[PDB]
Parts: sequence; C-alpha cells; structure tokens
Amino acid sequence: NKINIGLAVMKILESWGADTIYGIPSGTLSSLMDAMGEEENNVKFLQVKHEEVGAMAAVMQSKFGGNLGVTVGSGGPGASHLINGLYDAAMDNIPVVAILGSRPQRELNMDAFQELNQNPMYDHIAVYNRRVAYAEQLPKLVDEAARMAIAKRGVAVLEVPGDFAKVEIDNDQWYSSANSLRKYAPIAPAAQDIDAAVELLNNSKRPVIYAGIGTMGHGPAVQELARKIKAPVITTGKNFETFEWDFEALTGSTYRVGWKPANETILEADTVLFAGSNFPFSEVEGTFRNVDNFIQIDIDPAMLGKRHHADVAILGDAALAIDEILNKVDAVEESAWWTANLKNIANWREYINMLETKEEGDLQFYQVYNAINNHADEDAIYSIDVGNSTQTSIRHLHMTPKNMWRTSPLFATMGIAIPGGLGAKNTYPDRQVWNIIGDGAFSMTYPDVVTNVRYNMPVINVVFSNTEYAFIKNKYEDTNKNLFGVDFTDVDYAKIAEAQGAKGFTVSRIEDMDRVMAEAVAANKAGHTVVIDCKITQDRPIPVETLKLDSKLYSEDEIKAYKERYEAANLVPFREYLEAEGLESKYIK
Amino acid sequence: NKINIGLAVMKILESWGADTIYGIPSGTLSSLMDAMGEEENNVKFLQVKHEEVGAMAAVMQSKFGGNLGVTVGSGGPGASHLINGLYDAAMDNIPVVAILGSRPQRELNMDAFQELNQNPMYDHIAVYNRRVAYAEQLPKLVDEAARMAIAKRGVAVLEVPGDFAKVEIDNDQWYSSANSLRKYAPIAPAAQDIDAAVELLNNSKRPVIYAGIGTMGHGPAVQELARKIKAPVITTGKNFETFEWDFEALTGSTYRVGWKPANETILEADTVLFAGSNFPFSEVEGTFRNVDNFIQIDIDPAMLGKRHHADVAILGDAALAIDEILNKVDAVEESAWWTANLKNIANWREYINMLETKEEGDLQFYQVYNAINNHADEDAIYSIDVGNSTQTSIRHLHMTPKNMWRTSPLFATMGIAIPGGLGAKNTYPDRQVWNIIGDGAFSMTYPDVVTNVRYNMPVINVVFSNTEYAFIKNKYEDTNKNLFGVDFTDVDYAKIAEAQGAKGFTVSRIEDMDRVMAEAVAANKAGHTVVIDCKITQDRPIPVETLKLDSKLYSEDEIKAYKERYEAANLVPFREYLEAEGLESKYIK
Amino acid sequence: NKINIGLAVMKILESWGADTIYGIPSGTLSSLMDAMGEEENNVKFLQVKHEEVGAMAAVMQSKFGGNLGVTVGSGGPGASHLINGLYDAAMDNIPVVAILGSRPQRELNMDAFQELNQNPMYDHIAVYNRRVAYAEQLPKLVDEAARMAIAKRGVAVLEVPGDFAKVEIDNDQWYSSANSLRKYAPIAPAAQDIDAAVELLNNSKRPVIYAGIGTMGHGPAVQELARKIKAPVITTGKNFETFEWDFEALTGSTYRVGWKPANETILEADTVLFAGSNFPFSEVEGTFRNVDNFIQIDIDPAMLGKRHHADVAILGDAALAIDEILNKVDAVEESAWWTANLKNIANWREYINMLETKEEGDLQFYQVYNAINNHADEDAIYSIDVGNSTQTSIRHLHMTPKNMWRTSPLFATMGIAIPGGLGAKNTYPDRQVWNIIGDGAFSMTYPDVVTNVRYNMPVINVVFSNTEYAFIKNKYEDTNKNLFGVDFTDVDYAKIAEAQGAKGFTVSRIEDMDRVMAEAVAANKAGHTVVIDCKITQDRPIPVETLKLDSKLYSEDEIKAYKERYEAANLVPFREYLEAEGLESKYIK
Ligand SMILES: Cc1cc2nc3c(=O)[nH]c(=O)nc-3n(C[C@H](O)[C@H](O)[C@H](O)COP(=O)(O)OP(=O)(O)OC[C@H]3O[C@@H](n4cnc5c(N)ncnc54)[C@H](O)[C@@H]3O)c2cc1C
Ligand SMILES: Cc1cc2nc3c(=O)[nH]c(=O)nc-3n(C[C@H](O)[C@H](O)[C@H](O)COP(=O)(O)OP(=O)(O)OC[C@H]3O[C@@H](n4cnc5c(N)ncnc54)[C@H](O)[C@@H]3O)c2cc1C
Ligand SMILES: Cc1cc2nc3c(=O)[nH]c(=O)nc-3n(C[C@H](O)[C@H](O)[C@H](O)COP(=O)(O)OP(=O)(O)OC[C@H]3O[C@@H](n4cnc5c(N)ncnc54)[C@H](O)[C@@H]3O)c2cc1C
Ligand SMILES: Cc1ncc(C[n+]2csc(CCOP(=O)(O)OP(=O)(O)O)c2C)c(N)n1
Ligand SMILES: Cc1ncc(C[n+]2csc(CCOP(=O)(O)OP(=O)(O)O)c2C)c(N)n1
Ligand SMILES: Cc1ncc(C[n+]2csc(CCOP(=O)(O)OP(=O)(O)O)c2C)c(N)n1
Ligand SMILES: [Mg+2]
Ligand SMILES: [Mg+2]
Ligand SMILES: [Mg+2]
Repeated sequence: NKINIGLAVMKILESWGADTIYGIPSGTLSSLMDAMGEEENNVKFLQVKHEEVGAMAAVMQSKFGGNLGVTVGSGGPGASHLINGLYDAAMDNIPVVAILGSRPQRELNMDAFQELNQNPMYDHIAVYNRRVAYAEQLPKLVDEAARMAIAKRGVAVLEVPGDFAKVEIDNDQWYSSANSLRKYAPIAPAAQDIDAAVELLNNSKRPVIYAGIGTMGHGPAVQELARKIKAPVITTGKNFETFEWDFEALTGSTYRVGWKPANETILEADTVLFAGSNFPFSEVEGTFRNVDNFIQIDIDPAMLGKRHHADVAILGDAALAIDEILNKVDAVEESAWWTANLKNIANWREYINMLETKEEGDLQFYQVYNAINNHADEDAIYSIDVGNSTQTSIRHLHMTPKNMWRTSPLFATMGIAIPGGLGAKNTYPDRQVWNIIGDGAFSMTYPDVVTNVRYNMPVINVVFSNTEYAFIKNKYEDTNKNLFGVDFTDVDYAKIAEAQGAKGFTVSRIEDMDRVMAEAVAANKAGHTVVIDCKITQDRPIPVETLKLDSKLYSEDEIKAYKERYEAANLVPFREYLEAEGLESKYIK
Repeated sequence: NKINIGLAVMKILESWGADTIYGIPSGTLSSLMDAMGEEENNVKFLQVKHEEVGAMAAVMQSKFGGNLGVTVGSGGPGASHLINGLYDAAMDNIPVVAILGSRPQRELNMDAFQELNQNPMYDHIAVYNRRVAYAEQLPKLVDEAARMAIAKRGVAVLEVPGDFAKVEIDNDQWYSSANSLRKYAPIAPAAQDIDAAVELLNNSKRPVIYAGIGTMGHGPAVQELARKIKAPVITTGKNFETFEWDFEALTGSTYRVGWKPANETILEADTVLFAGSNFPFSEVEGTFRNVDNFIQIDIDPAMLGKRHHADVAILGDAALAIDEILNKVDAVEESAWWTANLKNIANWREYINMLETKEEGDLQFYQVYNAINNHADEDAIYSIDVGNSTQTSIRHLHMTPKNMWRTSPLFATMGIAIPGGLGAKNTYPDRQVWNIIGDGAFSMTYPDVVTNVRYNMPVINVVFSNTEYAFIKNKYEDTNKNLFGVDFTDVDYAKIAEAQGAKGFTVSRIEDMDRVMAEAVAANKAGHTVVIDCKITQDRPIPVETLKLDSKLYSEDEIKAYKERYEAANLVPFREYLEAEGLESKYIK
Repeated sequence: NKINIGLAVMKILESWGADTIYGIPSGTLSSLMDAMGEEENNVKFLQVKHEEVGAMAAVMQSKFGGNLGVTVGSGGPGASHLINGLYDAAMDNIPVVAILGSRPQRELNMDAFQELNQNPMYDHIAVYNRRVAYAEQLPKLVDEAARMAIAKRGVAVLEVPGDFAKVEIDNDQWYSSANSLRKYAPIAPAAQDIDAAVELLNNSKRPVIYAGIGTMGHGPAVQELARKIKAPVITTGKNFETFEWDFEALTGSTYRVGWKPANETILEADTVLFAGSNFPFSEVEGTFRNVDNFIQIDIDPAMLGKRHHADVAILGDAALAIDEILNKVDAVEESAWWTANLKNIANWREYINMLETKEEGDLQFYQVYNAINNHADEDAIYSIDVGNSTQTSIRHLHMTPKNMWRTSPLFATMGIAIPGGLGAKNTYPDRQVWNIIGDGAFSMTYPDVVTNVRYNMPVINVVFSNTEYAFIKNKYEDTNKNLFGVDFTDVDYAKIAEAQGAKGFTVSRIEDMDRVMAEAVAANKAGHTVVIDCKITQDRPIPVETLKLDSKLYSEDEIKAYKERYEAANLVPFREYLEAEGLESKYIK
C-alpha cells in the first residue's frame, strides 16, 4: 500500500483543520498542489494576485477565529513576497504555516536558476524554520510545522524542494499528531494575588480598569466590575469589540488612536487594573506617569511587570481573575471620581455624534462611519487597514462582542484589510464582511479585489480617498519643522472595481452618503464585491494625545485655534468636571 | 537621588537571585564590574580561565537547581567564546543571561578596533537578543533579559557598549520586575485522557514504562506503578537518578549509552507509557518499531505525538498523571512478562558486578566506577563530560534521587564537566562534587582546574586516560571501512594538577584503585581540589545496541567472538528468558 | 572507473595546495578522514587538543605565507569551537576553508542526537556558506569552497552530513578548478593621481609617510622615499617588519601600542602619505585631527577616503605607486622638520635601550625582549598573542623584512599565539618560531603545547607571568573610577610543560635572563618545544597615547610623577626639539 507524499501532506493538513492554502501556483510548488483534491481530500487552494495578500489572509484567518492557515511562496521571489504577512503574524503571535517552494534537490548549491539558500529569510521571526533534507520526511515535517505553529503561536516555515512531493512511500511511513492536540484550560489565579488586588482596589480613591484583548469574551464581567467599584474603563486599540459601544463608563483608548476621556483619565487615576494587555506605548509615551498603584493580570509570565512596576501580579486567565475580584471586592455606592468621568465621556460623545450626523456638505470620514453604523449587520466583521482614516474607526463604529475588529496592530503593515476580508469571508461565508481602507493602503493591494470576485467571497470595500496621507500630514510639524510632500492625484477606484468584475460607487457629499451606502449593501447582498470610493476632505481627527483645552496647560489663542480647527468649541477639559464634583487635578498646576 | 547604572544593574540581578557572574574582567566590561559589591550589593564575580567555561558554568548552575546564571564575554572574542555554553543551554532549554561587552557607543559602526556587529552571533539560538541603544535603558533591558530567560527557558543576550554603565540616572528611573515573578503550578491531566490510558494499560500483555526527566521527583510513584501493573521500567540517559539504582524492575536505557535489558525489552513490548520524555533517538534508531500502543504524558503540547504516533495523549504534570493512573489502574498479581524481565535484568547485573569487582590487573573504567561507588557520599553530585568512558557511568554509578547527575546530553559539548563542577559547588558549597572526564575533554578544559583551587571550591576530577578515543574508535568500522587514526601520547595530568595548586594522583592497576580513591576523597575533604589520572585500558563498553547473543539473530562464530571480546560468556539473550516463562519473541524469527 | 567521494575531496584539496587539515577526528567527520593518504594522496591531518586552536592555525598558516588552510569541526560543539578562528580570518580577510561535520542525512530535521541547523552559525562572516544537499555534489562544493576562499579572501564554510563521503561515484563525475586559478598582477596607478600626490609632497613643509601592510615587500623603497624628501615614517601595528628596526627616520606606530615619536609626529604633520593602510583608530582617536592634506594609496576602492577625506586618491599597488612617486618627486637636501624628528627618535631609542639593557633586578618584560634580540635567528618568525606584554613587543623586537610578525590585530582574539606557531612551523619546518604569550592568553591554550611536541614541530613559547592583566589594569582609571579586580595566583607553567613532554624554564631575575634564554634556544635546536615562564613585575609600558612631558600640556607635578613612574626622566617632549630647529608647534598653545 503506497501513497504519494503530496497526498500524505494534504491528509495531514486536513487533520489539523488547515483546509485552505493561499498562494499562486507554479513550478516549484506544483508537486504539492497536484495532490490536492485527491482521494476525497478536502484541502482547497485559494489563488491570490500577490503572495503577500495570500500570507496576510492565511494569518488574518486565525485572527478572526478561523482554522490554521497555510500560505505558500514559490522559490525565491514567491517566498520573499510573504514577508509582510509573516512578520505581522510573528509580532501578533498568530499561528501560520508557510511553505517555501524550491528548485529540485539536484539543483541546490549549484547556483542554478532561481536557486538560493532561503533558510536565512525567515529564521529571525520563525518558531520553526527548516529545509526538508529528503522527500520521505516531508510528511513528518509538515505535521510538526502545524503542531509547532499552534503550540508556539507563531510562524512555522518549511523550504520544500519541488521534486519531493512526487515521491511515493508506504502508507505506514507517515502519521498525523493532530489527534494528540491538547491545549491548556484557563489557569486559575492565586488567591493570595487576588486578595492583594482586592485590598488595593478597595482603598483606591480613583480606580481605573485598563483592559486589553486578554479580556476578550469577558466584557460583561468587566463592565459589571466597573459598575460595582465605580471604576471607569479604558480599552486598547485592539479590544474595542469587548465592550458595548455605548457603555456609560467606557472612556476609549489612550494616546493618538484613542478618545479624549481615556487620555485624561489615565493621567488622573491612582490605581490601575491592567488586565490582559501589553500596551506598546506605555513607557515611551509615559502613559502611567501619574499612577500610584499598578495591578496586572496576565497568563504570560513574560509580561508581568513589563510595562510598569507591578505592585500586584496575577498569573492567570483574565476571566477567572475578574470573576474572583468581582466576588471579593466591596461594592461602591457613589463616587465623585465616577460621576466626573461619566460626564467627561458624555461630553465627548456629544462631539462625536454631532460630527457623524451632519446633514450636508463635503464628505468627511465621520459621516462615512455614520452610514456604516446605520446599515451594518449587528454581527458584522471589520477588517481594518493601517492609516489615519481607518484606525480612527474606533472612535465611531458602534460595536459589541457580536462583532470582530482586526487589523495589523503592532507590525502595522498597510494592505492588511483586503487579506483580512478574504480570511474572514473564507471562515464565515454567510457573514457581512467590511474592509475599511485608506487610498494609500488600497493602492498596495487593490489588484486582489478580483480575488473576492472570482471566488464568490462578497465583501464591502470602503476606501477613503484624501489625496495626501492624513496621518503622515501630522508628522512634519509635530516632529519636523519643514513643510510636507505626500501628494497623490486621484485615480477612479470605482472604475477599477468595475473593470475587475466588482461593483463600484463614488461619493463626495454628506447628503449622498446614506443612499450610496444603502445601494452598496444591497449590492453586496446580491453576491457582489463592492468598492465605495469615498472622496473625503483633508480634515484630520482631533489629536487626543495633545488636548489644547485646559486653560492651565495652554494659552487662550491655542485653545481658540484648537477648537476652531477641530470644531471642538463644546469640548470641556476633564479638570472642569473633576472640580465640579469637588475634586482637584493631581498633576495640573 | 542619583544612582550609577552599573549598580542599578547589579541590584536588578540580585533581585532575580542571579548573585553570581562568570567570566573574565576586561575593558569592555569594566564599567559593569566596577559597580559590583557597592552599597551592600551581594553579586559576586567568579573569574574563569576561558569564557566558555564561564558560560557552561552559568548554565550548569541552573541544571543543578541553582540560581539564574549570568555569563559575560568581552567585545568580539570574549563574546564568541561563550558559544558552546549558550548552544548547550538553548538545546536543553536552560535559562541563562549572557552579556556581551562592546566598544563604546561612539565607536560603533566606525570599523574601530575590535568593533563589530555582534547581534547576528546568537540570534538563532536566543529567546532575547538586543543591542542596548542608550545607557539609560540598560537597567530595564537587564531586568527583561532575566524575566525572559526564565519565562522562555533559554538564552537571553544583551550587547552592552562599555561606556553605558558609567552613566548616572535618577533612582526612580529604574525598577525590577522580579517581585512579579510567577510560575504555573503543576497542571492536572484531563480525566478523559487518563481513563483512555488506564484502559490500554489494563488490556496490555506486555506494558513498559519509559520515563524521562519529566518524572524527576516522582521516582517512587513510578516504581510503585511499575510494581502494581508489573510493567518494567526503561529510563533515559538524563533520568537515572530518579530511580533507586537497584530497583528490581529497572532495565536501564535504550540504544548505545544504555543497558542490555532495556534494549531487548523495548523490542518485545506491546504498550509503552512514554512519560515526560523527548528521547532523540526514537525515529532514527527505530526504538518503537515493534510497539502496538503508545501513551504519552507531557506538559508541553509541542511534544505530544512527536516521537511516535500517540494512541493516548495526556497534557499535564507527570507526577499528577502517574498518581491518577496508579489510583485507577487494576493491580496485577503475576506476569510472565514481568518475571522474564526481572531475570534478564538480574543476568545483566551479574555481568556488570563481576567487571566492577575484579581484584587485580590493568585498570579498566569499570573498577574506577566501583571505587567511586564505595567512597562517594549518598548525596554526591556528578558532573559528567561527553565521551565513551564518562557516559558509560550510567551502567555503573549506584545513584538514587539523593544524587544529581548532569551532562551536556543533546548538544553534547565536550568540556562540560569542569564547568558543571563549578556551578554545582557554587550552589552547594558543603556537598561532594565529582567531575568525571575523558582525557580528550579534560584537555579542552583542564586549565580551569585552577579556578576551583583559587575560589576554594573543592571538587574531585576523575580523568580516564585511554590514549585513543574509545567512542571514536567505534565509528571507523560500524560506519566506515578503513582503519582509525585517533592517537594521543600521554601527558602527566597529576603533575599538571600539582602545578595548579591541586592534588594529583595517578593509578593504573586495579589493586591500587581503592587506596588511591580513599586518599583522593580524604584530600578533597581537607579542602583540596583533586585530579585522579586513571590510566585505563583500551577496552570498550559492550555494545548493547548490537547484542550478538541470540542464535537466531547471529552466527555461532559471531556470538563466540562477541562473548570473548566483552567477557560476556554468561550474558543470556532475552528470548531465552521469555521462552522459559512460556512466552515467544514477537519479532525474532 | 569509480572513486570514493572522500578521496575525490582529498584530491581536490591537494590540487589547491591545501595539504593540511587541522582538527580532532570523530564520527561526523570520519568518512572524510578515512580517505586521507589513499592512492598516494598527500593531504595530512594535524590533530589539535581544542578545535579553536585548529581553526586559528589553519588561518595563521596563510597569514605566514603558507598554503590554503582547512579546518574541521564535528557536528554541533566541534563546529562552534571554530568561531574565534573564523571571525579572526573574516576580519583580517584571510582565506580559509571550514568543514562542519554533521549527523547523517537521514537524521537531519528529526531533532536527533546532536542534530541541528548549523547554517546560521557562520552565515554573517562567511563568503560562502552551504549545507551539502546530497553526496554526489560534495566534490564540486569543496572545490568551489577553495576557489571562493581565495578569490573572496575569506571564510568558506561547508556543512557535510557524515554519510556522504562514503558514497562512490564515477571518476569522470568530478574535477578541480585549481588549474584555472588566476590572480591579478599589481595594478599600475593613474599618472594623474601620482602627479597630484607629487605636487602636494613637493609643497609640504612637514610631510610624513604612514605605511600599512599594503607596503609589505617594499620597505627599502619607502625608506628611500623617506630620505629623498626628508619625510619621517610612521608604521602600523601590523607592519613593523617592513622596516629595518634601526632605520634613522622610523618613528614607530601611533596610539597605545606605539612609540612616543610617532604619536607626537602625527599631531605636528601637515601632509600625510597614507600608503596601504586601514588604521582602525583613525576616527575614534582623532589621529589626523591636525593634518592639512591627506594622500591615500590603496588597491581596494572601498578604502579610498575611508579613514579621512583624501585630497589625493591613488588606486593601485603600493609598490608601483611608491616607485612612481620616488621617481617624480623633488629631492630635499635639508629640513628642520626632519632633523627635529631624528633627534626625537634618538631620544626615544635611548630610553628603550636603557630599559632593555638593565643588568640586575626583578625581571621586566623589557629584558626578556632584550634576550630574544640577542639570541634569535635573523629570519625568526614571531607569533604574537593579544595582551599588554605581548603587543608591546613592537617597541623592542629588532626586526627586518627577513622576519615575520603576525597576531590577531583586529578581532584581537587571545590564544592566537600557539595556533600561529603551528601554522608557521608547518609551513617552515627548519625555521625558528617564537610564540610570545601573556599568562592569561596562555591559560586559554596551553593544553595545545602537547601538539607541537607530538608532531615534532619545535617552537619557543615565551610566557609573561604578571598575575593581574597589565593592559586591563589600565582601564579602571583611564576610563572607570573604581579600583580593579583582575587577580591570579601563579601556576607553574614550566612544570606543566614538562608534564606535556616539553622543556620548561622559569626565570624571575634580570641577571639570569640571558643564560636561561641561551639554554632555551639550545634546547629548541635539539628538537624540543620549550616554555619559558617569565615571572615579571607589574610594570606597565609607558603610555605613549598620553605623554605627560610637555610643560604647556601638563603640570610640573604630573610630569614629575609621570617621569618617576616610567623611569622616563630623560624623555624630552617633541616640541623642545621642534623649537631647537627654529620651528613651532602647530597645536600646542
Ligand atoms: C497605526 C496604529 C496606531 C495605533 N494607535 C494606538 C493608540 O493610540 N492606542 C492604543 O491603545 N493602541 C493603538 N494601536 C494598537 C496598538 O499598537 C496595540 O496593538 C494594542 O494596543 C495592543 O493591545 P492589547 O494590549 O489589548 O493586546 P496585546 O498587545 O495583543 O497583548 C495582550 C495581552 O493579553 C494577554 N492575554 C491573552 N490572553 C489572556 C487571558 N486569557 N488572560 C489574561 N491575559 C491574557 C497576553 O499574554 C498579552 O500580554 C495602534 C495600531 C496601529 C496600527
Ligand atoms: C554522547 C551521548 C550519548 C548518549 N546516548 C544515549 C543513549 O544511548 N540513550 C539515551 O536514552 N540517551 C542517551 N543520551 C542522552 C540523550 O541524548 C538525551 O539527552 C536524553 O535521552 C533525553 O532524555 P529525556 O527524554 O529524559 O528528557 P528531555 O529530552 O529533556 O525531555 C524531557 C521531556 O519531559 C517533559 N517534561 C518536563 N517536565 C515535565 C513535567 N513536570 N511533566 C511532564 N512532562 C514534563 C518535557 O516537556 C520534555 O518533552 C546520550 C547523550 C550523549 C551526550
Ligand atoms: C590589543 C591590540 C592593540 C593594538 N594597538 C595598536 C596601536 O596602538 N596602533 C596601531 O597602529 N595598531 C594597533 N593594533 C593593530 C591595529 O588594530 C590594526 O590591525 C593595524 O594597525 C592595521 O594595520 P594596517 O593598516 O597596516 O593594515 P590593514 O588594516 O590590514 O589594512 C591594509 C590596507 O592595505 C591595503 N593593501 C593591501 N595590499 C596592498 C597593495 N599591494 N597596495 C596597496 N594597498 C594594499 C588593503 O586594501 C588595506 O586597506 C593593535 C592590535 C591589538 C590586537
Ligand atoms: C507597508 C507599509 N508601508 C509604509 C507604512 C508607513 N505608513 C503608515 S501610515 C501611512 C500613510 C498611509 O496612507 P493611507 O492608507 O492613504 O491612509 P490615510 O492616513 O490617508 O487615511 C504610511 C505610508 C506602513 N505602515 N506600512
Ligand atoms: C567540543 C566537542 N568537540 C568534538 C566532539 C566530538 N566527540 C565526541 S566523543 C569524542 C571523543 C572524546 O574523547 P575523550 O574525552 O578522550 O573520551 P573517551 O571517548 O576516550 O572516553 C569526540 C572528539 C564533541 N562532542 N564536542
Ligand atoms: C578571547 C578573548 N577574551 C578576552 C579578551 C579581553 N582581553 C584583552 S587583553 C586581556 C588581558 C589578557 O591578559 P594576559 O594575556 O595575561 O596579558 P597581559 O595584559 O597581562 O600582558 C583580556 C582579558 C580578548 N582580547 N580575547
Ligand atoms: Mg489617504
Ligand atoms: Mg580518551
Ligand atoms: Mg598577564
């Protein structure tokens, strides 16, 4: 009883649940692909236009809760095109199997055509990186690659000479260890550490909960704890979906891609409950410079006390920890700290709502997000690209745990949106998927819009056309001293979409946004991939990391100019709200 | 309130329990070392003669249950000398902090004297590998390096420009996260998996327990389980101390560095309980080629089903798993399989004992080990080097859990013995420490014998002088086809020892061994480091991976020659014992 | 017609002149070594005690003008032990072939015993780094490795699975490209650039010639040019042998390992003729801070204008360039600049000679060098280790082009002396070879003294025993602010030497030095390797990089203390000599 090595490989991938391979077919990968669909195998190939899109899609697939992704790249240039997707997965600790094709074994080291040592290529970021030495061990290595990708939460790479998959072996000369896959259940926290945390929280006059994705799946519990001890909630740029968008005590996120409330709260807080987070701006932006006590909860020992000295360290699942704390902590009836924060939050929501609900004028991204909120399904999935217009989505999207919002948050590679949409739609074929993209990022990946069309994976692409980079337009004055230089004409994305078999729309006026969005959604429900080219203004989101509103921190002229520029006449500095409740700023003046 | 960065670094190391730095002082490391012993700091420097010895000692320190080790290497050649120690730690998953000195910041990239990019040097094996960008962050990075070394169980590397440690900072500009150190407690296994294991064990006619270091600390329980279900025990080359050397059912280890019983048992077994092991020879030597069922217990998901398909996979602490299995499994009163094995083991012990107890003649390593057994403390520590004479120690040393036996088991670097002795003696100053070394390995490290002398860390070095490499003398016929070529004259190690301030002994006769060993131990108890130059024969340990004893596997001539060569006339093939109990070989004929 | 791959490999090495392989025999290298000496092959194996010594010897062999060296390291720890030797070769641009042994092909990627990916190990420093993919291509790759090592002037690395060399192939399936070896002849400089150089030299009032090893073989011409235009000569730490030690206008080298004259001259010069040098201290020590014009000659375009802006750049052989300049430049009859320099040099020689010729007292390295000068052959070879006592040899050894002086000048790895002696003696069996070593460096390599003994390669080891590191004792005050901490007892090296089959001597008094040196040389001429343990004082060489002698640069107290400490009462600051000739310092005051 013999079996083709390529088929054995497909059977192994199938056993691990990796039923989708992303890439472009070619010579150095043909032997493997030729076995797909054989003997009832269910592994399918999803062909992309650029390998980086395939790599990112394989990765985003897991981020969205899908199966283990597999991405391939032909010897040399195909393999190197995977880099942005693999680095993203490495930094986000996302499991993914990358198979690098290669010239046949006989050609290795001969300086043959497109023949090179690809082992160095991804050695720095991989959790597994090997060049298959002979055909007969390919199955064992693919099996281990999957096992390692999952166990080590990262990129497992295999360089495979193109002649190996054609070889035949005895069926008893291969096996899958997928049946032995086991994962650790939630780890219960140490009572000693939970008690120390409870004591600090009980004695704090200004507690604040800072929740990262470690709290995913436990938003209701966090909101319950927040209300019990009257502690406002701050979230991370990756964790907005965990909370009800309209939660009374949600202050948003800190720093640039955040809200005004969160940025003011963290500088006035006394005790922080850092739950399931590895906020990267912590040290360099002095996020916790005014905090007195720091309590951290995490399942990874490497993270304990990393972003700030921890007065209390809790090793364990955030869910279990939050529950234990919720049960032991004292209830707080009233709090000036809480009252002041709720008003500060309400003030901010009045501002955001007024921008979103404008009725006429030149289109701004604010109204595009408004239209999305008015037409999106309650369980819609959002694949967000990297840029100023897209990341500001967290100030507008009315999400809940029913949604999923993913991007490239740390490596922050542009072009992640479209790949994300493919991974999502592949995992949830009957679910509404949105790709929110800036024109710069769209320009790096729009050729792959045809991929959604060809594979009947309908998505809604929302493109923000604002000529010059909005975000980049904010780093030649706040850091530099000269002008700018980031111009771009204006290509017709809607026309390009039509040329690709997709449905294109173009909108540039607030009064036309709702209708255009309605037609776009209806078109998507008819099974079409759509591209909405939103010609927006040059307006930038109000800089919440530099709030020029407090008269004790900035001059009248500054405040006046700041308000006029961002239409923020009605925003009120947090200190006013603190003082209105009988409290005083702990750092201002 | 200011503080020297070097001192802050020492305070951090002290907080993590890393109170010993191994290396050689010099310019590119002086700024750091100059702060040692300041403001009551207790971090001490242990100066070696070769940096590789310092690196290996820092690593072996942890292997022996000591504190986190720190090793330093001066810019360029000092740092590169650490390689063998770091690779060993990487492959053994042992935490260790390596600090690479470097030319001052101003000289970087200038192609100055001894100035180079050292980031590539250890990037492949490190769990952390960074070049400090500016003086003020050195404390934070040393703190994280320790946190990462421990959490990731590996090598954390920092390249430190020599001018950084001289800089001063505010005391509030640094902190240690050592107080937040937390580790996961033993993980309880899934009842479902324990039950599946119990069912297989209950229905097995020939069960065998294969225990690796995952069972460290639970030998009594394993021995109890072995007796309850009448399953012989096989151990790994790293796990002998876990069992009482004279346990009735201990068959030893498989393959070359093993015993005859274990090698025959594994080929006749039906069900294997692979507990806490990652035996590297599994696949390439077909260790489990005749097994029917395979049950594996491990705390690392990456290992489940790695060395063989697992019919049952148990994720969890070996201790807890063994206890649960012991409690649920059915007791077995009698077993022909067990009886046959006990006799096979007894036959082997008769052979080994007869070699160890010879009374007169040219010295063989067998009698050296006999002398060690007759004079060593019950809690003696053994630091074993890499070679034929030293590794065969597991066939002779009468150990128990009261002992510790460590070597370089996977990377297998020669020269690990002396460094191991330093790490051990540093951790246990009042405990008997033995370094068992071959002359080849001794020749790579004997200059450091002076280190034990100078720091008053008395150890007993036992050197096997056999001219040509015993092990290497067995790879020019069993693999090659030509002669050999591994000669060495015979230097006077005892004389060298005296020249270094140590006490030297020379012995070449069996009838002189006991007295020499007695004087050596007495000398060590007087506070002296000793070197026993054992001039042994060219005799090689009987090859248990190729037992030429069964008349159905080898010819009369072969058996006759095999017996005469290894004085094994009385060894009896396991099949005879199986048949004597009414059983039949499952593979022979 | 078939041939063993191992033999084909040896035939190829032989054709490239690589007739000596350094290393230690073992399993993963046996297949290759088993073919040595077959079918009249003349490649021999030189067995060392530590692989780093083998690597360094293979490299030093070429530095001393020998054949292409080959060094081997067994899979894992053997290969990693080569690092210090390979990094040295990489930084010095010395050709060398390194063969890394490896577990058999079938074991690769199986996580077998001592099995690992060694491709990352030396990728950063190698000019060629490949893992042989299959047995049949081994010959082609060894051939290319030699071709690349030589053409790229660096380290060519091949990882070779241990089972490949055993395979047989058709004799017509391999060939050597050694017959096609071709090298570029000296490149003639552009007349345009030579003329620009001549013009500057002609118009300079204070010309100085700074000669690096690019001038090797052309010292007489440089000395002739120096005299013709009356330009003093400065040499590099690697180029002393190029000049007659007593040349009237030789000022020595600049910075720490240099002479007083050179250090003062460079700061007073106007035009520098930088010939064949890449002096690493140039920028970081501001060597040329006071120069007005800079003319550089080099055969490597990458070096032109590297160490300083070049007013004139000459691409070409230093010999040809010097000759063209010598022929076109104007002769200079007299020069105050020249006269002042000759007197400054003479003053320095009076100082050095008085220290070297002391008659009685505690031994200092000065008198050891004196004894060497009085007994060494005119064509003696000097292998110098890294340290304060050894590098200061350039202030004392009376060398000429008949000698060869080599060390590890840039990577600066300690332990280079003994390996250098092996490479030298292997290349010149009937030539006197000296290894000058500090006790610290000796302690990292003395086990290999037995290698010279066993292979009958008689060398004279001169060891400076000064307890604490002399050089290191000068970096805890001139850079740090605390005490020191670099103590070492005092082992009996002479006794160790005797134990190794060598002849040991011990000397600690000036009045005994000549006799001891005489007996040592006579013993070496009797075919014995000798070890002279020179117990010297703690005295440090006078710091020429910080001359506290000029009353306009330092205080009376400083000058007085400086003179008393270094017995330099009679040294006169260069400015006095300049002013005596009617000139003025261009920077002092
Ligand atoms: C252009 C751009 C701008 C951005 N701007 C901002 C900004 O202004 N503000 C902002 O906040 N973000 C911003 N981000 C996102 C930011 O870079 C980070 O990716 C994000 O804040 C990290 O969020 P996190 O801490 O929730 O999760 P991660 O960094 O993913 O860390 C999660 C932590 O939770 C732990 N964990 C996981 N599971 C559990 C469990 N069950 N129990 C306990 N612990 C668990 C993990 O071990 C880990 O330590 C931006 C991103 C981009 C691309
Ligand atoms: C020259 C030389 C020759 C050798 N020859 C032999 C030989 O012939 N035979 C031989 O057997 N060895 C030999 N060895 C040793 C061999 O190379 C391996 O290092 C050794 O067998 C590995 O043993 P192990 O499986 O116990 O542990 P490891 O390889 O260290 O693996 C231990 C396993 O236990 C798991 N674990 C850890 N803690 C727990 C826990 N609490 N609960 C559950 N699981 C846990 C780990 O995750 C891991 O999978 C030799 C070594 C040398 C240097
Ligand atoms: C501990 C220690 C201390 C030291 N201290 C000092 C010190 O104080 N002072 C000092 O001077 N040195 C010192 N050195 C040596 C120093 O580090 C350098 O290695 C040495 O100065 C480099 O000398 P170089 O310029 O002659 O040659 P290299 O750096 O080898 O460069 C030679 C140049 O010549 C060129 N070249 C080669 N062939 C030709 C040709 N035919 N024609 C033209 N150009 C050619 C090359 O391309 C190259 O640019 C020390 C070394 C050590 C280990
Ligand atoms: C692949 C990649 N290249 C470059 C960058 C740098 N970068 C970050 S934001 C940005 C501007 C992107 O502009 P666009 O997508 O048009 O978004 P906008 O800021 O205008 O909304 C750039 C170039 C990046 N993050 N990723
Ligand atoms: C650093 C290092 N170099 C080389 C090897 C290869 N090797 C393995 S065993 C061996 C022989 C060692 O001989 P010795 O220490 O004399 O022990 P013996 O086998 O004679 O008892 C060698 C060279 C190794 N394991 N480590
Ligand atoms: C392999 C290596 N390790 C460390 C250094 C750092 N280093 C440079 S000089 C020196 C002192 C060496 O002392 P020794 O050989 O005794 O010579 P001395 O200075 O006393 O004459 C050291 C440790 C180096 N150059 N190479
Ligand atoms: Mg844009
Ligand atoms: Mg030996
Ligand atoms: Mg010294």
